[PDB]
Amino acid sequence: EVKLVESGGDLVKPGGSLKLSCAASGFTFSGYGMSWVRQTPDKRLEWVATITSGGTYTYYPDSVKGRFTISRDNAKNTLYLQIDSLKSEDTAIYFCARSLAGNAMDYWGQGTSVTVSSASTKGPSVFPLAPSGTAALGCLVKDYFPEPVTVSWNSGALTSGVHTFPAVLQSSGLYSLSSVVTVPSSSLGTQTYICNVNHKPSNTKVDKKVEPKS
Amino acid sequence: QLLFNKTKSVEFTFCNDTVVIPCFVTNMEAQNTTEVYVKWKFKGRDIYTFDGALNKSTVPTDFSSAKIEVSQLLKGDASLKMDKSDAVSHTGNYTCEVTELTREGETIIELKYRVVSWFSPNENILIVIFPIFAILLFWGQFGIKTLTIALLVAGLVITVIVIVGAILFVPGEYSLKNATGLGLIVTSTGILILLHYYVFLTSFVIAILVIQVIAYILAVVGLSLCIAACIPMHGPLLISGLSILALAQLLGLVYMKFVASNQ
Amino acid sequence: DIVMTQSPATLSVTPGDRVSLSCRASQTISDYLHWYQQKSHESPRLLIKFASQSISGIPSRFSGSGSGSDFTLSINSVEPEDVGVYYCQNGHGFPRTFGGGTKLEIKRTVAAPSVFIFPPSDEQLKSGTASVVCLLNNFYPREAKVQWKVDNALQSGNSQESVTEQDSKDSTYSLSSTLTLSKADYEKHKVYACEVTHQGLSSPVTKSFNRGE
Ligand SMILES: *[C@@H]1O[C@H](CO)[C@@H](O)[C@H](O)[C@H]1NC(C)=O
Ligand SMILES: *[C@@H]1O[C@H](CO)[C@@H](O)[C@H](O)[C@H]1NC(C)=O
Ligand SMILES: *[C@@H]1O[C@H](CO)[C@@H](O)[C@H](O)[C@H]1NC(C)=O
Ligand SMILES: *[C@@H]1O[C@H](CO)[C@@H](O)[C@H](O)[C@H]1NC(C)=O
Repeated sequence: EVKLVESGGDLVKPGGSLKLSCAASGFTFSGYGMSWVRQTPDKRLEWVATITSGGTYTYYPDSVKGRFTISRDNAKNTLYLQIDSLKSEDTAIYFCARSLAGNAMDYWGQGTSVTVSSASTKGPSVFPLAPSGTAALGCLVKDYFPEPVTVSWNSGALTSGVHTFPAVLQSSGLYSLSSVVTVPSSSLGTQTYICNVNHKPSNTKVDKKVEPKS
Repeated sequence: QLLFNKTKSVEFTFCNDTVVIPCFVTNMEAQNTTEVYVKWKFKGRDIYTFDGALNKSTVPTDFSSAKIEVSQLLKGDASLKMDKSDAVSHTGNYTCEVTELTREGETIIELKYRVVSWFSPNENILIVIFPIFAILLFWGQFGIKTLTIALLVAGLVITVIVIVGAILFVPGEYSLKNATGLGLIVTSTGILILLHYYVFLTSFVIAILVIQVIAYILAVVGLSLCIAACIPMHGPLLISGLSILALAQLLGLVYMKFVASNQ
Repeated sequence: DIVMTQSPATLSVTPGDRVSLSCRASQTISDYLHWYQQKSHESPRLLIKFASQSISGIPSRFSGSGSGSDFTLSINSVEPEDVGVYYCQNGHGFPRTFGGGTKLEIKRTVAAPSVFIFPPSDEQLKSGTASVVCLLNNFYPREAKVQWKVDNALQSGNSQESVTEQDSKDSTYSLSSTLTLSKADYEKHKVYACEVTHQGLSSPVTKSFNRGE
């Protein structure tokens, strides 16, 4: 079909700057208007930018005081948003979207996470939740900042029966999160269960062999 | 907010086969029809919609003929085209709504209709009275010259087919009723040319006759223009010929009024 | 700076039921009004454009209505898949404002939680901390109590709940409670207990264990 891909989200210091990229696929990129919409952690949606098919003309809300600059490389099938002088208020998920008239956005990307904190990133410690007809096992991704961490199972082979929890803000101002999965108890020993924690801002990838304890 | 080339109203006539309602966006910024949506409204109804994204033109059953030229849309041309039959039944205040990504605009144009059927009031009141005055005058020469049978034989018919010609012509909005009415008229005046040279010469007859012929074929080849299509801007020739034929007839009445008196 | 206001804020419907979501603009925007839905862990997808126009591959059960100021997204025969957040967005006026969002919860039959307990990893213990985890899996309704008992001495202020969003197949919830102690505290006691009370449990269910048994 159509597919849109944002990247470039990160933890940044306040006042810093990020350049977001959006890879368009499965249509005439240079044929359509494109837009940027962010989603605050309060889960509200805010249109931040819009470019014409031709890249000549751009549009923004007065909300973001001319800090965002949209562009598009029609050759590379890439839409761009330069976000400058970042503030805590800019922490959000950024979506690119294919725009029709009335700025009806009929395709959205998966999103990229921008976080703006005075805090520096601390990577998660990952611990096994060992199991003891159906067994349940998981991962304790503890003490990490900022958000979020992504958890696949067995490289993302294991999706059926997986509950990756909403992270919770602790007393320390670090995050804690568990990812669990219920599997047949028959399988253990005769099947490997690995827990793939990626925390991008701290360049932390743990691949935790989740094992019944000796 | 979009701005337009403001147009108060437009008038169309019976002969306006295809009707055009103007809508011009002066500050259009779009670079593909995908970005654009046009909605034409009449009397609170959506009567034409162009979705750029799908290029789906959609119209009601009451306006099945309506269109805009997609080609010109991105230039600012959102003007509406419809056939005569749809337009006639729907005269009012048309509204054009044009929408881009982040700017929109709309503007209002009143569609007005006027009837000036075939010829303009003054023109179609001339080419009826000159070839009635003309024959009325011939009757004077006929009455004075009598006090042939042939001349009176062909005399009653001429008055009849001018009276027929000049009421076949003047009703309606450019019929073949009118086309034939006027043809009967010019052919009536075209047998009058013969019935005026049916006296019996002086040096005064060969004049009035030759100039009557001149002005006559000027008035027939002066009509060969006009018979084709409504709003013919070729009226003066048709009127002028019939003028000289009226006046030639007038020379006729009075020069003979002089003879039948003075030996 | 037009304002888009949706109503209701939240919503609980029984599948196979019809539902109307309202959206109100602070000024006339004709039929220029769009509707999207967002299922948790997905991004928005367009349902309706220009008040009423359905999109390709949208279930036949959604359609939009209204014009001027007041609008209505109608779901005729809602499904447990339709759990999510619905946003209206004005196509006219500046800027392209979105609505506050309507959360649509699905109602179902009461379901008892599968309850599991996880003693701490020795790895973390050597690290100097012990975390005991308690899972309640696939239950309804969302509300559930959890108490932490250490040698039957009921614990307060050292636990943290987290609730999964509603499933879009089985319309259930899941819940983790993390009990956090130091290595020292943990090694001073024997019995570690999770006490689960939920609507669909005739008696509070306890999962417990003896330290390293
Ligand atoms: C608009 O998009 C189409 C997609 O097929 C493209 O081929 C066309 O040339 C583009 N631009 C214009 C102004 O038509
Ligand atoms: C009718 O024909 C005339 C010919 O010049 C034109 O100017 C007029 O705009 C046409 N259409 C309408 C809608 O009036
Ligand atoms: C869409 O566009 C093409 C040219 O771009 C046009 O010729 C075609 O008829 C349009 N499609 C429909 C369904 O009218
Ligand atoms: C259209 O509106 C104008 C004023 O905006 C008014 O004078 C006119 O009578 C209206 N209707 C028609 C049929 O022209």
